[PDB]
Amino acid sequence: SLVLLGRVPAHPDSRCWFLAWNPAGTLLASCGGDRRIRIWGTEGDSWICKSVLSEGHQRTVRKVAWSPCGNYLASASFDATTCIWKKNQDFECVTTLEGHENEVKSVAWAPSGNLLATCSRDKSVWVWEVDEEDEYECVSVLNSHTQDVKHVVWHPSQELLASASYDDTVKLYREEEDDWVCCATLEGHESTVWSLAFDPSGQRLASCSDDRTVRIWRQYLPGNEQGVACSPSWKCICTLSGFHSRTIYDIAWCQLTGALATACGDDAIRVFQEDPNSDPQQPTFSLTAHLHQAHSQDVNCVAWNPKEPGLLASCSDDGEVAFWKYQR
Repeated sequence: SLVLLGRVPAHPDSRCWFLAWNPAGTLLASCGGDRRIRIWGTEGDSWICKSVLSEGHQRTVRKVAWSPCGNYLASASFDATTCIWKKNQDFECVTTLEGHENEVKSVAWAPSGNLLATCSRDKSVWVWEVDEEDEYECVSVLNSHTQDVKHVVWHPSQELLASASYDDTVKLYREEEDDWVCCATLEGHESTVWSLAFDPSGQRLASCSDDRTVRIWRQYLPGNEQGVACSPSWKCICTLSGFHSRTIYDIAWCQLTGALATACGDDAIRVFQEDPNSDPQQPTFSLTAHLHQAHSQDVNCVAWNPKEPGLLASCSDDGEVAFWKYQR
């Protein structure tokens, strides 16, 4: 049960590509094909536009991400740059990250606040360090993906980075002896991996794909009771198959409640819950919501509020954002 709380025309006559809540869950950033980033907050009984972020980008803003402190927003653009915006009382464009050869598809901040990752059609993930002066420098280029990189996201607490690619793989990266290495390549999807989400425990990662499945990957540390061989290892422990009629464009795993939402090319939002009597080594999930025509076109993003459990935001190719209350 997913109840509609409100709709806003966030990016009129263009795609709304992505949404991101600030850590406080008080503001929602949206971005899309009109080159603008909009910040949404409640005023009275409605979500309204508090700020419009323009004149940072000359092309589509594909994704946005907030710093763990909530003071900064990053925007990944088809103009091959990522802009950093600082919140002041309004947002100002403070920095432009240049270096990618082609369209930037995603951006994400590490939980330390000291690093961010961007990824690109140029088939790479770049790791950037921010210093005390608010200056940004590329500290590592991660080039092992062989195709267009679609998404980056960091672990909820650790300096562990995940990426998803048109090459059908998910990769994990960490810092080892003063340099960033790919510590896992997760194979199993049969087509493009569009998005990723870590679970509340941080021990698992969900991926979604053009192959119309969600895969659940679990981290196994050396000496695990399950006997997963290590040289941590990641293994697929669940595939949610046969539940999506079209490409799955986005996945969101609620850090508060563990509810797993998906955004699909059939215009529907679905929510799944892990079965609390299932074996955690071979878990099962139940479909708990299936909202047909959630939007009038493809759903590109779902994002759970990090402070209000069950509050879900979604957006669509039709330019709209919707707010929902999930009744479990």
